[PDB]
Amino acid sequence: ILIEDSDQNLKYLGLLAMSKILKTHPKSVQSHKDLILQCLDDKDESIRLRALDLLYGMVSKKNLMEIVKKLMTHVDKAEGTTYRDELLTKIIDICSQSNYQYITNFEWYISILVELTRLEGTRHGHLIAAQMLDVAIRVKAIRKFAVSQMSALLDSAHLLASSTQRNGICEVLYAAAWICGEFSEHLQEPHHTLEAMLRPRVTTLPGHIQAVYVQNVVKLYASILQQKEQAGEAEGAQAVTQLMVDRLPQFVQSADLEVQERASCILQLVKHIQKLQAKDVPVAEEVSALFAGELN
Amino acid sequence: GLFSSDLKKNEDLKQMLESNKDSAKLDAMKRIVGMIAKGKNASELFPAVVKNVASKNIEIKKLVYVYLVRYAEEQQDLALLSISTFQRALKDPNQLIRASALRVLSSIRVPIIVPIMMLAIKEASADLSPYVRKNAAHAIQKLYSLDPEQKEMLIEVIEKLLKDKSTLVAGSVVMAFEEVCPDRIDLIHKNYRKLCNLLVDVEEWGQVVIIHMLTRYARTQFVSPWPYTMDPDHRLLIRNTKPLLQSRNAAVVMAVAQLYWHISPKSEAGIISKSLVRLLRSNREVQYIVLQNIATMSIQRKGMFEPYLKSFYVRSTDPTMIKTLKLEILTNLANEANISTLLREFQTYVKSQDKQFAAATIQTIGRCATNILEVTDTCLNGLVCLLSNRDEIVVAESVVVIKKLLQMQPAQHGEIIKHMAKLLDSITVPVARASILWLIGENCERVPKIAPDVLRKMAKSFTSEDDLVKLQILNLGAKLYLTNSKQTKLLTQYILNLGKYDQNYDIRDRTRFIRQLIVPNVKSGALSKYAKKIFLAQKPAPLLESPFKDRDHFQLGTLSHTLNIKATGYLELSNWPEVAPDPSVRN
Amino acid sequence: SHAGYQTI
Amino acid sequence: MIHSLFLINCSGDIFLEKHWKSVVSQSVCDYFFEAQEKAADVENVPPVISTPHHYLISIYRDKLFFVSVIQTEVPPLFVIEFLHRVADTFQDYFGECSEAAIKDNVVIVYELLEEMLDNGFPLATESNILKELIKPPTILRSVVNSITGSSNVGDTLPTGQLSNIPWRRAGVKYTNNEAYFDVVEEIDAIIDKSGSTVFAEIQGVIDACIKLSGMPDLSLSFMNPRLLDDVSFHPCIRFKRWESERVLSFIPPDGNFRLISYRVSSQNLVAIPVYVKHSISFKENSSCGRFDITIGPKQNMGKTIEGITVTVHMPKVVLNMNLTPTQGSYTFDPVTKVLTWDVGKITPQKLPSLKGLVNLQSGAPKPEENPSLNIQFKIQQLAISGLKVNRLDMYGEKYKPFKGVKYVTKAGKFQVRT
Amino acid sequence: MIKAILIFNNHGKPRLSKFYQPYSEDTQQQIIRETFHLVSKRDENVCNFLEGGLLIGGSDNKLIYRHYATLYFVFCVDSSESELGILDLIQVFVETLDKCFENVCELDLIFHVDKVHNILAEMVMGGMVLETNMNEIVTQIDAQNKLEKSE
Repeated sequence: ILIEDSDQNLKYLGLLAMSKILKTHPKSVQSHKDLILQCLDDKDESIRLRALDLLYGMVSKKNLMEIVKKLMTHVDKAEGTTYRDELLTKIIDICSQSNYQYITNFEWYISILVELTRLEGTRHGHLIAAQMLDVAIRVKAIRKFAVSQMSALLDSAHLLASSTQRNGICEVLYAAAWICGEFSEHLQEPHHTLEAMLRPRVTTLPGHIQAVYVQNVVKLYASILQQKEQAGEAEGAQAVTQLMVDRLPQFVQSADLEVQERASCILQLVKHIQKLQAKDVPVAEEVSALFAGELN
Repeated sequence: GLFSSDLKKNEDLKQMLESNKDSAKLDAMKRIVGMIAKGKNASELFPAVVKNVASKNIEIKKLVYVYLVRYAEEQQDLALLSISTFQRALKDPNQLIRASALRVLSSIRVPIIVPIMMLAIKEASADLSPYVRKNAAHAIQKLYSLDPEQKEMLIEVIEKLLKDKSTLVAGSVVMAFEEVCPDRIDLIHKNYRKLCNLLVDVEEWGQVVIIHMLTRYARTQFVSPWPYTMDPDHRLLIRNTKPLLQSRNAAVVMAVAQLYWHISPKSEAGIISKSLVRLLRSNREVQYIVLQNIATMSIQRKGMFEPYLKSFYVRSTDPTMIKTLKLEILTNLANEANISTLLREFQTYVKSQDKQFAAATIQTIGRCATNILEVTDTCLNGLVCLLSNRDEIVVAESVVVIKKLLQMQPAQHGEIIKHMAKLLDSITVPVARASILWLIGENCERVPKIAPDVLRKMAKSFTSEDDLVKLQILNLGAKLYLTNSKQTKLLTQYILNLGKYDQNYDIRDRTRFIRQLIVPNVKSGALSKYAKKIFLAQKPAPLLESPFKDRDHFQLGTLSHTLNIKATGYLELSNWPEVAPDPSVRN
Repeated sequence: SHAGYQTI
Repeated sequence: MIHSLFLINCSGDIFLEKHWKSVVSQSVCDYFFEAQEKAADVENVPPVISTPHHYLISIYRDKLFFVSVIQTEVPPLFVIEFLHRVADTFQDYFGECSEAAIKDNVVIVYELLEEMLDNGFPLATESNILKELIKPPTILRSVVNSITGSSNVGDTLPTGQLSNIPWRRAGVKYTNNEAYFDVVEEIDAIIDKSGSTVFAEIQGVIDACIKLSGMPDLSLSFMNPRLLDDVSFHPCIRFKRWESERVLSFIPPDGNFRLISYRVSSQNLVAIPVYVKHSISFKENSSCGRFDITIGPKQNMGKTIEGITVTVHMPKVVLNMNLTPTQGSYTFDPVTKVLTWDVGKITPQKLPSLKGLVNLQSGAPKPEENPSLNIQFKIQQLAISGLKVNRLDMYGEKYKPFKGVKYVTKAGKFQVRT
Repeated sequence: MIKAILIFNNHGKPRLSKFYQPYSEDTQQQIIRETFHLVSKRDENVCNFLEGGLLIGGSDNKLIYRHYATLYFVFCVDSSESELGILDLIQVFVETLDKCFENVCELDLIFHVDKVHNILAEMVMGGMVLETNMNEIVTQIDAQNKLEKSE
């Protein structure tokens, strides 16, 4: 009754009382899920924060899905960079509590994280990247779908690069790139991923993004050279070698120090690979051994 | 209205509006306008206000016009009521009242009133009252903003407008053209000469938009002057705008500057720089945009700002961004003929209280040293002396610039790296620590006797170091292994084990790459045998190019290159034609 | 008001 | 172009809300607030700030922030000058632009903003036409309105708007026919620790307060035109005649008016009026030091220097500071480490100076430099540029107005290194 | 209970200040500026129930505020109190102000702050709400006024 009233003061007071109740008898508090969801449409930010706390205390296996969907709709219709950041942090905490305890449909959760990546200007994009990495590494089963979605993200990098701020949208590229490189075996169309990573737009990315890019790109080159030599496509190996030849000199002039160091050693490695393949050496095994040493 | 409940105040306002007394009407309307001003929701009071939309008391008229303009888009049905009063006002013998009625009738965003508005613009089209004509041009833009589907009719009426000889309508009509149909280069062809001739008479803001529109179509009709004989129409454009350069409206100044920059031949454009620099005397806000645009220019034509070098020196009262942009311009303008004074002023600048300014200045010194090789030795001397400073940020930025300079010149300077190693015990900033580690790696064979000491110190500090510092430690460990494994293999294995359990998976991938590459193994093939070439490869020097090199495709003076983003609604600027089209269309 | 002004 | 204008105080509160095209959510001001927070001072606000669906172009002036909103591509100079002009007009109608001045006169300022900007487009920009479309808020006009029901809003389009000289209303008469001219010059200068001339220039501008009746054609000419270069010219002047005859023949408008501005060529040495002796001690990690400054006239052209003020932004090492002024006023705010001394006037019998001890922070190392010295000064009846008028003829009228001119030199951005 | 009552404009200038817990002068003005910062920046849709300040001796207390036009009405009270009840007491106090000053305004807080203080005293002393019958308190205020007029 008090929440249904228009006086925001007693509204917040009753919400605090309901929070105290939820600490011992949420079994009845759950009945007010729709009401507390509706409470998010008020104007008092502390009231929304209290409602988010009530939702967090209310989540179980049976209700996470629709609660997450409603929070999705709200944060879509929400305004305010700080308020949106608070909403994103809250939903991440809610879904992550007890090692994603209430999540059985992790592909749906990955889809949620994918649509969350579209939250422009979020200051916790690094947290989004961390969630991506955690889910993809831990959930072995859905890794193929994860790789496909993160490849789509790497394709959308041309738009995602409009904001290269620290811990911002760009860290989505970090997570997607690392997962795609380390689970390259699920690549349906790999050379598109190569060329997209070979797009000159990467020169405008933050240095750490460029570093993970070049590292998993040479991992991709190892995988592609392995596929070419196993199939026997020597000419495809030559084409890939020229592709490595004509792209690294772009990267060696990057402003980031470590990025240009690793680009330079990669370029000299590519020169050695060309020299070896000229006399027909299956160098793909040795190159792939540089990455197969770790899986987790 | 008094100190009471807001609801009761709104019903009281209902009473004052409803009263036949004039003064009560004025008081209520003033209170309602004030409520609009503070963002209070007055939408509940629309029906009470709308009744007075025909009052004969003129200030009440203006206030109710304000209210209708404010709240029309919410109460669609209620807002319909004022349209008849507007219709009648459109026929009044007083033309100023007609202009006011036209403004409001355009302004109402009720989708039902589309046809009557269309009729209204068509009727105002030839009102024979030029003030009504200017308001008609604005109303045309209004209608296009409200109804896209009337574009052909709006184009027709605007084509009607352009032929007007009245000086006080041309600018607004051109504004309307830009707003509705930017690509109709066909229409203005006949009007070019009269627009150019009357440019000097048009009002200043209309002048600004007119200058930009002239720029846009000129850069498609005319062919790059930079034997070539200038088209007399092109000469007409240049010479007609030439007088404007001394105008007091700085926007007009920038408009004519842009016109000359993208139109006037390079052997004549040098004049615009004097006006561009005198713009700097104006307010600081104008300084931001003008200075940024001057910087954009500077990375092509170094001569155009050469004679005015001193005018850009940094002055302590300037804000941070003013100092930054001024420093970038001063960077671009440098050459051998003046580098001594410039370095002296840089040296004074370095000691500034604005630490960010000091860092930027140090970066500028590095860039200019890379530009003019004949001064690099003194640059290194001064920069190394700057290491003597006690500030952490200062010494760190000097670290970065020193490493860049060594990248430029890998000569015999092991004394520098020894000094850097001694500084390591004091250096805190992650990038600087990783930097001096990398520098040690690049010349470890020149000082092998200290390398294991720093190596073991960093191995002890590894878990607390930065991920960039950790990656540099990994590279140092790889190089030191490949050089002196017999002394360093235990520490290298320690670092490898440390990285093996590091949470950073990028660090883990680098660690596994390094371990597989340098550690002999079962598959230690040819590539592993090239590791000594791999980690000791010679690397090219960095290119410290100005960020303004990327503003060439954005037009100077538009919002886009100020934001370095293709701002919405911007129009891409055409390359010069191979051959000019039929000159007759300009006749 | 006229005070302080040099004649011209 | 311009969609709406938000008038926001340095406090962080939003006072005057306006809209011209569509209701822009007030949430858009949150981005301005965040950008202000990131910067180190109110003065450090960008003029171009990007948001997901709006652009904000800002002006800073007189402790008030003017943020507008744009959704299409518009030349930044256009918006920045329109905003500076609304600020200028606020100054003209209310002495100055302050949150008090705004909030005390909400209705008139909203009417003004409505008249000036139409659908984001310029409608009325000239001062005199705006003076007649809406009257200034004169208290006698207010009581007259209350008495007779008279209005502050006009009902006839002023004839000057349709005249070939849109900058002045026609048919203006005054019994006291007179006109004043003001040539003000500023000495931009940088002075090193050695007292040498780093870079200096003179910025000169002509102001004209005109109280002529009728349709006069005033002519302004100078004894030494060759000293004038890169001269600015208001629309009121006939540029062709200046290029040919080197004469300022024009029709000035009513009221206060800035006529032309100019700079002095670097070919002639700028006469620096004031010199300084200066000394400050900073012993490393010492709790106290000494300060010594002595203001001196170097080239006064035989004229007195008055209205002198010296401001220094002391470094963080300074805690307090023990000095005695030879004149004027000594003020020091320890919170902002700002050293302000009112010098006032210089007497040749004794040169004013300021000296004493500085109460520094114990254990704090000496700053790497001494903060530079800025000094304000004014000279009356003297133009350092040596510009002089030739004549002031009038044509088209029959009266002989009171004619006079002044020459006042006020210090420009005069900063002294140390 | 009630620690202090502060009435101030939108620029922080005081309009009525009464303290009940001991505090030095400088502490009082510091608390005043603290409350001005903690309240005046709040939006009109922000809950009136704010936590207490630190200079008052602990954030456990509460700052109950209501504002209108340019006037802010804050009552510094401790933790164990009825924020809603405090708000009702504020409302009835304003109604009493209306009853006694015939539509009280800022001008009364400026020139008649003595009688406003008298009304507040008849309302509350030393953190103790004396009266909640508004008719009864206005009867007392009129009785004191009659005594003053008589002699």
